[PDB]
Amino acid sequence: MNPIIYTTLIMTVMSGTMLVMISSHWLLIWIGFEMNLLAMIPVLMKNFNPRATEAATKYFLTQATASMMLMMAIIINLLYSGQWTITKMFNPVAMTMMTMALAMKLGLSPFHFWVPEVTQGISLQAGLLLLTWQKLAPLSVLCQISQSINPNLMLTMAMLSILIGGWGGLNQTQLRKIMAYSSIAHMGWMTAVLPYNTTMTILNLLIYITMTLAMFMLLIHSSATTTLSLSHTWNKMPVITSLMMVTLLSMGGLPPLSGFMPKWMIIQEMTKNESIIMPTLMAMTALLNLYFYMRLAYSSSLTMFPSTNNMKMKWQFEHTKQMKLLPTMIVLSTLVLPMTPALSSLN
Amino acid sequence: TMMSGRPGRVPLQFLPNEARSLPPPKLTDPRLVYMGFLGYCSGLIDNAIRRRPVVSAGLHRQLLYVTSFVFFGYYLLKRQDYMYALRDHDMFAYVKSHPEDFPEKDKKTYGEILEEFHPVR
Amino acid sequence: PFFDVQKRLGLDLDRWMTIQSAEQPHKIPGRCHAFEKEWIECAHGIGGIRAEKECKIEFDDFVECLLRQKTMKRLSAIKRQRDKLIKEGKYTPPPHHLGKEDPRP
Amino acid sequence: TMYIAFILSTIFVIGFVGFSSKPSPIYGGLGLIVSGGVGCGIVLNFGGSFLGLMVFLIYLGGMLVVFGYTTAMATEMYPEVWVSNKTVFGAFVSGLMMEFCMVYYALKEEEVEIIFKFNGLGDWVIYDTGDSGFFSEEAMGIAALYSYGTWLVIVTGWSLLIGVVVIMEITRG
Amino acid sequence: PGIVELPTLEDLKVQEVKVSSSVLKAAAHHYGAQCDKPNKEFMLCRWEEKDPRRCLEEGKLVNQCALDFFRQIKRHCAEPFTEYWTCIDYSGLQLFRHCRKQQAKFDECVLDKLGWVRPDLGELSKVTKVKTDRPLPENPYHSRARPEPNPEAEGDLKPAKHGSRLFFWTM
Amino acid sequence: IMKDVPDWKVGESVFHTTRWVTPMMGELYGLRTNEEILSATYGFIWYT
Amino acid sequence: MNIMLTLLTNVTLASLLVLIAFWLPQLNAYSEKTSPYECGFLPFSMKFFLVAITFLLFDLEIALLLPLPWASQTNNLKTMLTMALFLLILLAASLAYEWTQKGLEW
Amino acid sequence: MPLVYMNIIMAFAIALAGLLMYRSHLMSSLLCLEGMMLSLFIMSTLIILNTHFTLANMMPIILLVFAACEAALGLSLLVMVSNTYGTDYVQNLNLLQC
Amino acid sequence: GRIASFLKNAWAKEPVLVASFAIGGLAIILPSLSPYTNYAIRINRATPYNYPVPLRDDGNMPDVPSHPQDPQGPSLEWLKNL
Repeated sequence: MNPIIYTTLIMTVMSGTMLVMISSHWLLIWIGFEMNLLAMIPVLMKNFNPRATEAATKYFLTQATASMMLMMAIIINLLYSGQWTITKMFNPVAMTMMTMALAMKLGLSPFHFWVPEVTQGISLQAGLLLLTWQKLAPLSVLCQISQSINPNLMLTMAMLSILIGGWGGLNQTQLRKIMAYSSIAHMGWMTAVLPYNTTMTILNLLIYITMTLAMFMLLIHSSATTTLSLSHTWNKMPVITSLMMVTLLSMGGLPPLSGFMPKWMIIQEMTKNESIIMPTLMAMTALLNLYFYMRLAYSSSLTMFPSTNNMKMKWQFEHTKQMKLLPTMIVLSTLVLPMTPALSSLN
Repeated sequence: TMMSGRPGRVPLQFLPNEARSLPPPKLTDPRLVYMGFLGYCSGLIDNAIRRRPVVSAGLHRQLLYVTSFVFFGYYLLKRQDYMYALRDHDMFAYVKSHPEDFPEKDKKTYGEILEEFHPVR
Repeated sequence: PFFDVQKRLGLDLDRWMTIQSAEQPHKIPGRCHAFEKEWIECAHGIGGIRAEKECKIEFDDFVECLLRQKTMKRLSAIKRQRDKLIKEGKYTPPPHHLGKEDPRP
Repeated sequence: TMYIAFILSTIFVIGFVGFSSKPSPIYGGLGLIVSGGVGCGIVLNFGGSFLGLMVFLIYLGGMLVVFGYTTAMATEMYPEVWVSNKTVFGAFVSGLMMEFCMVYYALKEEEVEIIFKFNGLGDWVIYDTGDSGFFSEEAMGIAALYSYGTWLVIVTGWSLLIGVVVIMEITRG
Repeated sequence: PGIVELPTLEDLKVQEVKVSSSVLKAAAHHYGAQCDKPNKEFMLCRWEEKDPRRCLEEGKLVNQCALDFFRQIKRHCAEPFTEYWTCIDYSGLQLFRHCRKQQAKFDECVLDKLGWVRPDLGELSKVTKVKTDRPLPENPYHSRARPEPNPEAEGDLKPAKHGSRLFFWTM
Repeated sequence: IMKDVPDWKVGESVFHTTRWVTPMMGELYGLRTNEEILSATYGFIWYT
Repeated sequence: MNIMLTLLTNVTLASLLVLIAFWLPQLNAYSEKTSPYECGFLPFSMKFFLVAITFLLFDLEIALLLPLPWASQTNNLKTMLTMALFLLILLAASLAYEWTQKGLEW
Repeated sequence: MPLVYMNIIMAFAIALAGLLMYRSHLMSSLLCLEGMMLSLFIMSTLIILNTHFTLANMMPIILLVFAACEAALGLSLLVMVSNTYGTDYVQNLNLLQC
Repeated sequence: GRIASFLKNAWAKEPVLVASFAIGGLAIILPSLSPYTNYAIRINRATPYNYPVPLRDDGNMPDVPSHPQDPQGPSLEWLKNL
């Protein structure tokens, strides 16, 4: 793909998300989602591969169904209210259908199935975009309609997302699939507090974005897609895998790392709303995410796997590409817990 | 949504004019110092990743890291203080405007109240 | 994250089509223009929480204008009773309702 | 002919069952052309002449013709009708039966309620008594897109152009 | 709720102007010019009261004045008017252009006998003032009392009592 | 027709407001002959 | 009812002619050509589909260009003219992209 | 709601059911997806016309355009998949798992 | 100079495109540089699609025409001349 064309497509994806976050008309939000899908498929298939084509097809099918259901819900709300503004939906059935569609766009379980497959099929850059930027628009729409969101349905979807993400991550060996299942679990965490406090969802989203950016960039820098390929990294660049260990521990949420902030604040808000069983189960299930993070950390840096003879040649050469944001992202995703009172800025 | 829909909130405004009535965060604020520390750590990590001397390579680079972190942190802290002041102001105003919903319980001394003694045996 | 850049920059990009009481081309009125106007004017700045209860009557009448569910129910009841009476021979539709009498201009 | 719109809507549902039974693509495409033509008839009955011809000219005329184009060039299927192998036949019959049950519960029982409330009264009631004078409300409003909906025009045009770009990038191999 | 108030059939019975559309169109321009005041008053009523049950009488005056307008035509310009509307009647679109010769005949007689001058282009389309005596409706929409607004703002901002009182943070 | 019907306020408004509401096709031609209904609904559309 | 009548009459006439051309002419006995359709066994070239997708998109843009005759009556003539020219320029740009890049191969 | 609205919504439901329950050809799924777009067009058109939402008569056209764009996308993906595998069978898309 | 040769070469080789660019270009530049565009706007506004709803006379509206056809009010004489 010509670089100019690629930049235009990336800007089109961004513009679709911006339209979703800028519009006050339901039709324009749906238009933004459609633009996102249209400009996302080629980005997913930048590197032409049969697996890439399969991932693109599955992604298109899921997002198309989601958009159909979203527009149907919009039309039903128009029928029962004669309103186009993105406010309190005035029809319960439309609300349910829209919730289903937006959850499918996010990847919340039981609409999680496509996320690991598509993530594995696409490249690490496309995976980064899919798991960070594509999560913004549906979350924005959900935040705007949080008042009308049925707490029971959303909580069920979020809890199932956490459970399924942990379980799936336990069994995976491919780094991309592990990242995808962890993303499912983190999206469950994000959407759990959506009915209660949207600002906490924004906080968790920002922390998740920083962590996933750091992790994906470290994977790209190490050019590893499997546990063993990442294991070989210690011989060449120990710094990268050690920083990966730190980021993985943050993703687990172990204090005093940044990952504790979102879980801590989420539990705070849920307990304020007299919900005690749900957050307890949420943390206890996030322990599984911690387990597969720890396994990856073991293989990567905490222990040393055998290497190959050809590594000697790679030792001589140095990485030419430089990801400018990576250091700042690592710092912001590891050491920011002393800065929780900055939560107010989000409000 | 809490204060996201406050009346009179100019959209996409980082710091409203009313925030200036609040004291500015001191340039020696410990939170700002921690921000600068984070910037320096970012510089060190950047040096480490690029296989250059961690504590000496690109002193200008590390300086810019620290300056950017402190500079953005100052306004971040100012906004945080503004939002917390908004919280306190609105809460106090609501309590004042709704006295019946926030009554003053009778203040009784411990000699008057009766607390059951639970012996530890 | 509804970044209301429209209101910040004072630019209308989609607010024209948000409601049917807004200015439509050639001043063509909406079917329920009056009801929607009443509902919006009632619920202006009072908050969604208060609007849901305080302006309930306006929105109820607005929905009745939009879908005519209760009106249809009443008309259907009238039709059912009329047909029942016809079956028993207890009612005779008047000639003007039968079309015998010519309509007014 | 007072219930013509209801008859058309039922035929629309029948065609939707026909193509939703996932038959041989060629037979399905027809199940969609028929339903599309019916839907255009319904829209015309409500007075949307321009929108009725829109689906006929674009959806049926172009969108479904390019769909048929693909089915014809990539033909790797054994032709079968909606009343063929039980996988399609049973689905078609069951869909028709569900629709007929809805119809009976809708006409015999005035206030039919499955997930939404429905009234058995003829749709002619919902029509509003009004005069537009020397106007075509549909046409005037749609033409207002160039005057009122400049933003919509911009976004839709950019989407179309980027769609051409995306199609080429995808189908370059 | 309440019982819909509907006027009795007797009070809405008015002598109707039993002419064809072509007949009306032929005399449309003169009808507007001669019967401007009663027509404009009725339009103002329906556009302020916004209820057909309040301007019924004004509608009667429009019909009566319209009848008088045609009564003068019959007694002064009967034959030329018949030629005019018959020609317009033939055209499917009732085009004025196809009957300009007949129009000139009707306009000429009406100018001579009745003194009526056909309004020029863009004259019946001008918004006119109407000095009605009917009081301006105080609540034409019959709107209910609007709810009281929420308390608006307050006095000045002051620093948080103890800063961000978030768990262990002291600032 | 519905005098016998219990608890039937004849001509009772279905809207709470007393504002004039333009009648729907059913509210005018509901009990008219089917031909008249067909005319008042589809005459203009079907006239070509 | 008139347009519906026209459609019905045309369809019925065509179907009747198809009847008298598919079943009536084959009634006449013409022996039997005991000749089997000897078959003993795919050009899915993009050269065809490309012509189809591009047509779909250009037809979509044409759909947006249809309301133009009524849009000329708007008072905001400048804005309408600018938007119409914008849509036409985008059509030309799409054509140019395909022409300049590897497209219009038909 | 009038029975016509019920029928159109039921048509959307049926098309959705057919789309979600694949059989063999991915082409059939795309047909169901486009059918749903048609049903949404009809529903929105009727709603806008009845409400006399003059300024919103352009909504169905925009929906139609974007609908056919996303279809152009689906077809392009289908031919890529068919050219790679040989058929448009949904079962062919099996390399990616879980 | 160099541009002039390019135009001659373009018209020699691809005259159809050269004409298309010229016609399209004029169809953009000429509208702004035309006085009848202002008239075209006025004609569209002049056309009385809907009824001119009368206003209640308050005694302080001299300009507004309270009569069928007298000097007060807008004039379409400009169009008649056109």
